[PDB]
Amino acid sequence: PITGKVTAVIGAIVDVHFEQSELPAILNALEIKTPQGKLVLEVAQHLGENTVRTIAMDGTEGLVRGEKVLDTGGPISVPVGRETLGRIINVIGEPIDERGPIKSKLRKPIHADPPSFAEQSTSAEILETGIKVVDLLAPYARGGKIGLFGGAGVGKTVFIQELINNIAKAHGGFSVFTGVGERTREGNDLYREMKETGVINLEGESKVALVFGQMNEPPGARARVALTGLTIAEYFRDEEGQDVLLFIDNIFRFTQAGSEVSALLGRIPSAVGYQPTLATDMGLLQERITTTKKGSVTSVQAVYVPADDLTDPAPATTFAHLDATTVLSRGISELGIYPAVDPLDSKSRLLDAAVVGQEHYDVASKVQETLQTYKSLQDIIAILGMDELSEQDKLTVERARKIQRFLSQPFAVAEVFTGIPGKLVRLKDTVASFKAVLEGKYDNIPEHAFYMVGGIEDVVAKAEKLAA
Amino acid sequence: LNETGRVLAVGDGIARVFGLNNIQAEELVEFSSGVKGMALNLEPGQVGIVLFGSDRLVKEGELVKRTGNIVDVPVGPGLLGRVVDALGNPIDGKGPIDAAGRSRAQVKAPGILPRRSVHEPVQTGLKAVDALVPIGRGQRELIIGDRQTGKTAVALDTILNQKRWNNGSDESKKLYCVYVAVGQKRSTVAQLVQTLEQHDAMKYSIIVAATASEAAPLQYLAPFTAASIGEWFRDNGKHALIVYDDLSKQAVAYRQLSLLLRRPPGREAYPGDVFYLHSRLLERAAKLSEKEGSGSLTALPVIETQGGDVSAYIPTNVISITDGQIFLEAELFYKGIRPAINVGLSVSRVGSAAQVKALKQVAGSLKLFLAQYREVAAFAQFGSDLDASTKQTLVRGERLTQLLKQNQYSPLATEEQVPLIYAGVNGHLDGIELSRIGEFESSFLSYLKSNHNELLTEIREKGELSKELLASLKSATESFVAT
Amino acid sequence: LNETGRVLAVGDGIARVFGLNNIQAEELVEFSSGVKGMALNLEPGQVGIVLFGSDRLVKEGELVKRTGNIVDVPVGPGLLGRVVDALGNPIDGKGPIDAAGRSRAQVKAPGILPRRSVHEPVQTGLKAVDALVPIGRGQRELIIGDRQTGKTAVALDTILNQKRWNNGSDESKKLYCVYVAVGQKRSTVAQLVQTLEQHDAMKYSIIVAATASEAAPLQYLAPFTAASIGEWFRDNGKHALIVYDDLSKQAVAYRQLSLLLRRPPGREAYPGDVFYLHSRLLERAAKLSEKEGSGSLTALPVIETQGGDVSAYIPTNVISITDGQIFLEAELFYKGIRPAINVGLSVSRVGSAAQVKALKQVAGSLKLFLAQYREVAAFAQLDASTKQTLVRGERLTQLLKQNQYSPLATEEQVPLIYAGVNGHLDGIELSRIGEFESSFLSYLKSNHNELLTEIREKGELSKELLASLKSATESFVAT
Amino acid sequence: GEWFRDNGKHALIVYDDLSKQAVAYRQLSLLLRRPPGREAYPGDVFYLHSRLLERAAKLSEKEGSGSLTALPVIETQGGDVSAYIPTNVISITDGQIFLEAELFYKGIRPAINVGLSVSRVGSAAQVK
Amino acid sequence: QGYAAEISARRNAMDNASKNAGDMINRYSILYNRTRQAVITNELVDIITGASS
Ligand SMILES: Nc1ncnc2c1ncn2[C@@H]1O[C@H](COP(=O)(O)OP(=O)(O)OP(=O)(O)O)[C@@H](O)[C@H]1O
Ligand SMILES: Nc1ncnc2c1ncn2[C@@H]1O[C@H](COP(=O)(O)OP(=O)(O)OP(=O)(O)O)[C@@H](O)[C@H]1O
Ligand SMILES: [Mg+2]
Ligand SMILES: [Mg+2]
Repeated sequence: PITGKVTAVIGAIVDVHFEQSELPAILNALEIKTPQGKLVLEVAQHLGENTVRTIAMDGTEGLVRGEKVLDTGGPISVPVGRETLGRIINVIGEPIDERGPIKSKLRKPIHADPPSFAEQSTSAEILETGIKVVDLLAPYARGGKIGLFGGAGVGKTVFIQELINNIAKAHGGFSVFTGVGERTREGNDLYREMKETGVINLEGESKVALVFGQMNEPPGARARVALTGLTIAEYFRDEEGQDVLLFIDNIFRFTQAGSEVSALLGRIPSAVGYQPTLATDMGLLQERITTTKKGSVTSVQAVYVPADDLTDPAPATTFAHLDATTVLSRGISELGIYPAVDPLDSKSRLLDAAVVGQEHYDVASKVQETLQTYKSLQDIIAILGMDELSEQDKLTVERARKIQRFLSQPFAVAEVFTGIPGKLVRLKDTVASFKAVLEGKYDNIPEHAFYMVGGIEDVVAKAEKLAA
Repeated sequence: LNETGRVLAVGDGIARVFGLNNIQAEELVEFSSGVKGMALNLEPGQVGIVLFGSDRLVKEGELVKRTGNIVDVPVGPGLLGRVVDALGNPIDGKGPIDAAGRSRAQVKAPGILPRRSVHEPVQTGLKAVDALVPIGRGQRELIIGDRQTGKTAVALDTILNQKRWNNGSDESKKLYCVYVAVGQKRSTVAQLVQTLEQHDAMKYSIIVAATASEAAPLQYLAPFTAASIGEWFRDNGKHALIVYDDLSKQAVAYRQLSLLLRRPPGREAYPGDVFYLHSRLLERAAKLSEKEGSGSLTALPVIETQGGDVSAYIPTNVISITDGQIFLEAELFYKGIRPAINVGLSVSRVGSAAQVKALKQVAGSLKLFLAQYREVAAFAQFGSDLDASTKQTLVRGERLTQLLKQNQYSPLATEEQVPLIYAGVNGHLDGIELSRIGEFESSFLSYLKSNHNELLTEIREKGELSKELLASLKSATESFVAT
Repeated sequence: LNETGRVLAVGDGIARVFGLNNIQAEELVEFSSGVKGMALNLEPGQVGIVLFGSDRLVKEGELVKRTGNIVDVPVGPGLLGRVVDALGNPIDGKGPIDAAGRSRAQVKAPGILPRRSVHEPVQTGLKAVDALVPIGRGQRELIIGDRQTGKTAVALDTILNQKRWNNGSDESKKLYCVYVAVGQKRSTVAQLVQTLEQHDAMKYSIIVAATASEAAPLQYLAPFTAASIGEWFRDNGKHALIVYDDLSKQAVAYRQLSLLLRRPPGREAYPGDVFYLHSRLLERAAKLSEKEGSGSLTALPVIETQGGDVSAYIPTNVISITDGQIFLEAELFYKGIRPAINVGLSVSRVGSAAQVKALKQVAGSLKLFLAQYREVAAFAQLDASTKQTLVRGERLTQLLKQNQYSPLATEEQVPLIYAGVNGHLDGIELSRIGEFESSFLSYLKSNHNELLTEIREKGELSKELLASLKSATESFVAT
Repeated sequence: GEWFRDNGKHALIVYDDLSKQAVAYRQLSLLLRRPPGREAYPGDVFYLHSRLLERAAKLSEKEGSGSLTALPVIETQGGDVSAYIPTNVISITDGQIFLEAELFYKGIRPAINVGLSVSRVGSAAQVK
Repeated sequence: QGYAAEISARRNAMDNASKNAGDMINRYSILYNRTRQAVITNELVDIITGASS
């Protein structure tokens, strides 16, 4: 077989010299024997003089120049099919649940072409999440692409777990969860919750496949695990013909990972230090996620926002790839208004009068008009206070404050640390409640009665409890 | 190795080729694996090829052959109703393209002499645009604004509006639309094509798509080949409207290519000649003289600002190149003003010459009232007392602002715009409750179309309000306001 | 030249060496002058050594020799009561280190399956933290704030409190403390060691010091070697707590290394992988399953913000990595509200699983009360109920004040939080609340010691215990 | 000027203006491919203006008796006093005569902003 | 009595307005310093990348 010698090691990058002039094609997997077992490297460039530059999928520590490298003859390839359901898979496709080999009859490369233009299929069906702000102001689309945006410590993870809990059971198809550079603790928490609620069943049929490249991993692994998740999801979409949920947390960690290796690969840094290839790398990854005429993929993605800067090239470029967006904000979180969704920046394709009907569209647009007026009056309220506002501006500010607090909602997942019982609200109930609030029917209710409740019925009940 | 070379190195979409002594700059080459490339860099011992595909196919030692061809694209009326990639290959899944010819991508713009002054309107059907920032045929009107503000909505309404004339017989009015999708995801283009086909606007449109996954050179090269496609109509006495959605993503693609070729970076790491890029692209939009068949090509560049920062490199470049701007803002969007055009920042430098005479006549004072309103609103917000005239200014300006609201995919003919702007500007709306303006419009048109159809017919066919038409319009407005 | 090399060049803390053919990546090498280094770059025909020391000690042409070891440090229980540098050399002057073994500085954090849910308390003895921001064993809780706001005070009181159990006989309750001073003044670390020795907390603590003057690589390395030291306790079924003071200064030292290696500066001129620096460090804090021996390693990273900006790059990174945050506010600290916890921004996602059941009972629905009090203050900036809320919130906040080096056991916290939430403090003037606690506890120790012992032993308030606490509280409050 | 200073005479020197000298020095340094600093100025521009301005001196009787008095001119874009080169020179010199555009266009000329203008030698030099 | 109360209330209202505006000035001065440092850093990064091409 084709064999080579390691000539250079820097960080995650390794250069291999092949005296056999038939070099491995780019993206080929190469294997080094180590006390850990095999270390897998991915060919990234051809440098000339029979030298290829490659990215290590695990720690390069312990490598020695002159160490032998074997060419596998193909890209990194992962198990596919129903044998992956109910199991946790590593970036290079090995199981890490300690339950032995994955016995899939097929194994597929993680690098593949996106579906052609002719294969695209488009639809406008609402995915009811049970979350007031999302269902009202930014409805999710079945078979569409969904993105949570948010800085550190605003609740991306709790929101993702709430979406999983609400949607996985109702979906009924298959599911894939890909942890890309996120907390290992929460990987374990998700695993045990899924195993207790029966969606994972070690003694029987399971409906979710797990892939994890969590944040402890070297950048080489984090830059590729998302493609393994995509490969399993695509096998469900195209070959099984099923309907697939594909959760990714956190897709920004993919882009960031490339940046970490970008300098070592010899590229000139782009703005704020990102790799030149950011836009095309992220396109090549993300536009594989599309639904097609063969099947539907409903993908929910968490996107990190460095330093809360939504203008950062990675979130900014990610915005172009989504049908629905939910921008979590620290400014909202500091008010204690969980789930901290920004009701003005959050935006969705499906908030269209032809999709949601005229009543829902009117309620949402009036809500956003009220909130925008209240935000426009912030400086005046801060400096002069409420008294000097026009009287209808006073009324609008009161209703805007009540709408703000009414958009908060306690998730069952957060009950562990909020102590507020989980609550779920249907779409029609949400629309009716906010129409009632806009129409002034509940102007006499104190605003704290709106905080952390679900539905206007709970608002009136909490008004009773506050009156007692 | 005069007409052939061999790859020295390859990666990240760039190949370095030894030999190819006789290759021309920007010439196409074919690798033995079948992938194609474009020779951007000629150097004393190397050629820098940018690949139109996955570099998995190319490898060191790969043989490379000259094509002897600069980039060219098929052109002609056979592309109407088709979706094509950056090189003119059909991607809609239908049959081949019946090209009338082929045209290079990089082409010299028409000089000083061939052109003629812009004097024909591009009727967008948007009240705000047609009333306050007119677009003329041969103009280059920038559409600029933050993400998800309505840029594509404005361009798409402009495309949809042309169905009034594209079904007619007069070839001098018909405007053929080219839409260039750069960096967009293929599903967005699919939704766009279903929107066009649902409204039956596709039969006179062309889509050039260089989506997110397509190699950086194609995203770079799509606007130029789309311009070459549009230029056939210009050069054969017809009229074309080309929408570049979005040029910022093309600039990003060129930054990728230039950085990977190791060309010296500039501000924000953009290459030193990106202004040359957008300028040599946009100067091709022109209005030609009778000696050249009087054709035209109109450009609507789309630019996505980040956080409203217009001081950025590319925004400033394109703002300084184009003939004006349509500024979209999120604040206006959430206040309920759709298409959310900031009429204070928006400017058309071709100006009233591009405006239908009737709408010029009635819209004259609209700009003044809106400027005064924007100046005065600070008094109301600041809690200060209001003089009588300032209160009148507010009552007028709020209703004019309400009157420019418009639903998506619902463009208005100028016979329908003129009565509304007339009624608003003359103060006949001042008594109506601010909530009911939308009810007024829908009713008032329904009234005029039923009981005053002669006015609409004459406004359309003449395009100008004679004194008799204006007096009759006054009488009709007073009649209906006395509902 | 296989096992030795010669320095080609020296500069900016980097030594380019010729030879060392058989060197392993990140191997520890020794220079002729005794200074050591890490072989970070393996390149064709040369190696780049990062120097764990001043480059004055290295000259061109000097011999460099392999060690055969990836950078590693001694570990074991013999380090208890010792101060060591970033590489485990003793600096307290008390003699050699009785290592139970050696462990690499950087190690893969335990994966998803080895771990367990966090379900035991790290008793800080601070009323505000134990009540509102529970910290669990295996949690990794950020302490973040502006300079001189009590960050080290919070960590140090948490360390001191463990004396209640580390003197006992049950290792299921003991918690051994590791503390890294990174970029801190050496005099500050000396005085901190003195403070621990005064309170007898030294005999179970370990201090790993990379003070301000020491070469940047040592400041970069110290957190990893201290994590390795704590991982010995983690892996052997013991419980450890590791404090990083600060991680920000580690990030600054890593930025120094990365820019002197001439790697591209990113946001705020930090290198692109500054995230990975803290992520691979903090993921090592874990709670292990019964199959893995049930040990744990709790982490308390300390972050210094400028002007209170939690939105900065490094603060947001660490907030992304940790399980929560304790935000220490300068504005509260100036007004004498110490430990100065900002209860609005402070959160512990582990939450109830880490809390003692009795505190979960009495402190139930208290987290909401204080943020509601802050909102009431904003609204005033009155309704009768809002006046009552203001009166009770002020006095609850007075209960949350606490003097330094004075941690309270939960048996002492529970009566006070009970009296607060149940409104008994509402009749006592604010100035006397500090006396109330001291008297109130003194009464329960004097006349109701059985109640306190029951609270300690059972960990929960039954109906009988809750009613007895009510009766004693009312009896004292009336008295 | 230092010839008059050294030989027992008094000299006044007006640098009109130091901003453009700094610009020219930046041009030289960048075209010599020396490492840039803040705002692309060289790494030692402060050592340009200090090297220049500390030659203005008042000599003791043992060194003859001579003075060189420097009035550097600085042009602040948009009136920004916090710019780099102005920040350097303001610290370099013994005071400021600050001219405000608003006063100049009000017709108050020479338009000296008395609030910002200060002489740190001050009253010691003033005529009694 | 109404006139006296009005003038006293306006005194106190303008006092509160000035104090609130001062607090906002402190906040925006902090934000300005942060933006100043960020702008300098970004421009310098652009220059350094240009030099090290
Ligand atoms: N006139 C309008 N009335 C109502 N909604 C509108 C109008 N114009 C646009 N929208 C809505 O605004 C949202 C964004 O529209 P659009 O896609 O045209 O924006 P864009 O600025 O081109 O966005 P992007 O940068 O994401 O491509 C969509 O929900 C669209 O339905
Ligand atoms: N609860 C408290 N009561 C009284 N004084 C306190 C309290 N907590 C801290 N202090 C005092 O506040 C000052 C700062 O404390 P400390 O050194 O812990 O802060 P820090 O945030 O770690 O500071 P730095 O950024 O300088 O390291 C010291 O005088 C300490 O004694
Ligand atoms: Mg768009
Ligand atoms: Mg401290």
